[PDB]
Amino acid sequence: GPAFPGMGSEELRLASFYDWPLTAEVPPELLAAAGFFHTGHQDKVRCFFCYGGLQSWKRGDDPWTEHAKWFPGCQFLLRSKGQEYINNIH
Ligand SMILES: CN[C@@H](C)C(=O)N[C@@H]1C=CC[C@H]2SC(C)(C)[C@@H](C(=O)Nc3cc(C)nn3-c3ccccc3)N2C1=O
Ligand SMILES: [Zn+2]
Repeated sequence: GPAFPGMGSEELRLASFYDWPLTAEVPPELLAAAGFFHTGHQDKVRCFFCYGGLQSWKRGDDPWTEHAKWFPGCQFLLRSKGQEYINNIH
């Protein structure tokens, strides 16, 4: 199961970005779609399922791509995007 079941709702994850510092550079809609919620600190986010933490976001970073780069074992990512997608990013 998920590391943090309470952030399994996409709606709740998106709500967590109300004070995201990088709205234009990396959209909260995309981050939340990709399983991430804002911690509230700087630009640190975390996946509800694998608990993986990503910070230091650059403009145009794609949340799903970064999810697969760093946490390719995540089952939420596998379920959502498929193995071929993860394989191609590596
Ligand atoms: C350029 N695009 C960025 C999204 C990126 O590649 N991210 C970092 C690239 C350098 C190192 C990797 S290792 C990592 C997957 C664990 C992650 C990272 O450095 N995370 C981290 C380290 C520490 C001491 N805390 N956190 C962290 C980040 C976010 C939430 C909670 C904890 N990380 C990154 O977040
Ligand atoms: Zn994950």
